[PDB]
Amino acid sequence: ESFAQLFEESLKEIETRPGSIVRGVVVAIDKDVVLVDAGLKSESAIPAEQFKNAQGELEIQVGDEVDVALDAVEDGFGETLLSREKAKRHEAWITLEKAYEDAETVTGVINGKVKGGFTVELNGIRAFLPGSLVDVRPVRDTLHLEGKELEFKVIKLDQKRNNVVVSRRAVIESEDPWVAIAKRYPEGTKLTGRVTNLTDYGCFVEIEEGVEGLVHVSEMDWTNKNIHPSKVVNVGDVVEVMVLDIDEERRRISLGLKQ
Amino acid sequence: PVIKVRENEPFDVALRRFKRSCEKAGVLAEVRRREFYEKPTTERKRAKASAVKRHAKKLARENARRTRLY
Amino acid sequence: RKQVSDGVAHIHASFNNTIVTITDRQGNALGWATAGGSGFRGSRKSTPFAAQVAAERCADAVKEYGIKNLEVMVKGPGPGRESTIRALNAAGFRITNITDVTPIPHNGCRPPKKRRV
Amino acid sequence: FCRFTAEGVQEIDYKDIATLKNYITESGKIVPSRITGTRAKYQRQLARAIKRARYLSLLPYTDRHQ
Amino acid sequence: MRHYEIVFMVHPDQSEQVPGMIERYTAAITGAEGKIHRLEDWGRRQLAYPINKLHKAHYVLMNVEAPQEVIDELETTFRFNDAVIRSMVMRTKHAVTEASPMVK
Amino acid sequence: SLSTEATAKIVSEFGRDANDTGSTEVQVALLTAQINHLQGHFAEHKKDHHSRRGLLRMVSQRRKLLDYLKRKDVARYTQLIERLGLRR
RNA sequence: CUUGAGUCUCGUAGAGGGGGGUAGAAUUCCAGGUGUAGCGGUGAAAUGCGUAGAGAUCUGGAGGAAUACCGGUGGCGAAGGCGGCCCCCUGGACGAAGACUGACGCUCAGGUGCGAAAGCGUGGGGAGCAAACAGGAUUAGAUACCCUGGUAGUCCACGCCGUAAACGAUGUCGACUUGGAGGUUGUGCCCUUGAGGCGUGGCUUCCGGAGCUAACGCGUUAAGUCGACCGCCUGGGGAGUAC
Repeated sequence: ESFAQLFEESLKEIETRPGSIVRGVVVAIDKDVVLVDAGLKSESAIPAEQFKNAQGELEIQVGDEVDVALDAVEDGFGETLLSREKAKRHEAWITLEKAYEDAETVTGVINGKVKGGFTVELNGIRAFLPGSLVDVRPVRDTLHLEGKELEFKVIKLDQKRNNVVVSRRAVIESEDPWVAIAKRYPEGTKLTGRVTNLTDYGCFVEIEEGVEGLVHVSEMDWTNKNIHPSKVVNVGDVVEVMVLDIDEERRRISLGLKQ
Repeated sequence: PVIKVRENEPFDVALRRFKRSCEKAGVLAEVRRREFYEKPTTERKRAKASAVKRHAKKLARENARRTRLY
Repeated sequence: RKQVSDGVAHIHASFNNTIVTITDRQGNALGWATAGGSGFRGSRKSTPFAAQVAAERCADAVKEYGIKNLEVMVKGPGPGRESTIRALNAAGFRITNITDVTPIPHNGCRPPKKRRV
Repeated sequence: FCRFTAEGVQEIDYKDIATLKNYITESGKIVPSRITGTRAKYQRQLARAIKRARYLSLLPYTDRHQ
Repeated sequence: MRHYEIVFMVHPDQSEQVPGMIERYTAAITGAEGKIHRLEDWGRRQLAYPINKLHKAHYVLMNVEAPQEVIDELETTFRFNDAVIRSMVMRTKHAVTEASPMVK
Repeated sequence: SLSTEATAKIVSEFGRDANDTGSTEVQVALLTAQINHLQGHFAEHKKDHHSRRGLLRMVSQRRKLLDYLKRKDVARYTQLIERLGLRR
């Protein structure tokens, strides 16, 4: 009756769009596809590579629950955008928690400055940093035991572009993209960027606040023409890329990957 | 496409940068289009036909993609 | 003749023939060479190889001016655009600027009619 | 991803040269709306502003000319 | 009557004269009960391209609510005056009084 | 086009209520004043065909209005055409 | 009487029209500098221009025409058509609410106007392009295609011409009938918590359902279902010709 109408609004009330409500129960595993059901129109064709943790083997059997992501519906049949992105929100919450007490305390091990700043990795993911943040002072972890264990103390974050730089050592110590597009510019600032779609001439890695990069086809590897990008890297993966070139005018930042 | 060789920059790299700049400008294409005169009708026809081709490529092939080849 | 350290190379690159002209920075030409003059005719002078050797010839010509630095201006569409500048480089000058100097009208004069072939 | 909509400007100013310089080419060209993602309504007026600047020698018509 | 937006440019060698001309202009506008909402001496400024062979020039911006007749008079003055190399009288909808982005 | 103040005026004179603005006679007048205004323009600009097309349309519409008035109420039409000076 | 039709109020976007200014690039020519033997052109040539200094290159000047980028199955216009900025005069369209008029409407034989390009007349102008023409090629021939030149014209003013595959090959006006994906331009609400969310109007591109269709296809912008008015067709040629 209005039973059903009340239920419809109830079920509205007890779900949300993003990957927030850990609801999808893993109802079939086979390699290389995991599948869930989060109260959506269809079941998600999940990769296995969203769900192996830090050493390469699976961690969740049948019945286990992780939320995924939404706001994109039915490319022709199916439902979702993947769940690790959901994990990105949890990582963002942990990073924000710092604000409360002005200190987020984890493990942070930064061996080398990709784009000027040491790379700091939190449990599964690894993020890239600006130079100063790796070290509180000129200490320079190159003389520290390789991949050492301290923490991360935040020096700098870009706040729209997920670039976060953190201070590994020294426990005692405690429109918009295109006007000032000179930050990752100079010649060779490398970046950690997720690829989006490979257009058979390109890969379209683009992460840094609403920009677009192309590592198109020529570099990508150390073979030129017989390469077919889909075979050689991935879909949806954070990689080594750097700028190599910027247009601020015709908005074509032409990244590379042969580096 | 004005360019200046940076200090301790290789020549070949500089040439490559220049070529890229030219490509961006579309100078060669510009020249090609202005070699002789195109009738307005012809210009219109080309533009329209190109758009039609683009639309075909966007939609019909997508539809085809839905179905598997083998 | 007065020696000059820095000067220009103007590269007039046509479809049919390339023309290299070295000049001082003010505008006064020092020497020049051509693919047609390098002994290239018809099919042969409309080629990158023809253009590079024309560039080489021009470089040889202005030896007595003892030019070291050079900026280049590339005009027109042709094969002798990249090849020419490479040849110039090889000839052993410090290339300073590479500029593209094609005359693009902002829709001025009517071009001649399309060929029927 | 248009800037003007987000800012909510009533009209583009040819005087605000820096804003303009973002939308012009290194060679001086006006940048397409495909690349900038500017809204059509906003693109036209932007072009108008650029040209007014060019008349006023605030912006150059092209990189080469002198 | 109608809100015009004038920007005129003076030859740099005549920069010291610039105030008087401005005053003169202003006076005319006042004569016909025309208001003058904003007025910005921009000063000497590098040109994006050299007009009439010179590379710098003196910019003056000017905002007027005035009758068309005086505007026409001003235009004629400008065209005959050799000091001002360029001018741009340009209509506007409102009195815009807040001033310009780079004066800021 | 006609200036707002002039519209308001013409409405005031010919309209009975001065808020009406839609009264046939008022309308006729508005058209007539516009036609008069455009006469000088077109004396200047003889090739301005596009604008003249409007002018002609306005005339035709005025004309239709006059005819309507005639059939409805003859006297009022007479008074209108004495006020405006329309030969017919 | 107010639903159709129209007026008034405030805005909106626009290559809509007419007039008058102006900007930059590029071509051409002139004058001068530097400089030296080629340039140019094609499939390949040759005619042609060049040592009386061309081509290239730099400086200065003249003049005409058109407005790169923006720029878009974007916009405006009855159609033809309209594209650099500025100003002056000017027509239409749309939306928002209200207020008014009160059927004032639709269509239209004759009639009247507008009407690409070419063309004509008189007077101006003339950079580039280019019917005609000339030369060089090609060819069996080449009164063509290609090359080198090149005059009417293209440009402006005022007249005439009144035609085009002037095409959506689809008369105008009104009503009704499943959908999707867009574009553009308004506008109402919504925490704009963000580029968004939910509507509601105008114009517009593509796909497609019922139905229609000889099929192709059209398909809420009909070529569907109906009404009003007009225009037009009656085998091919002869002929849109003769008188």
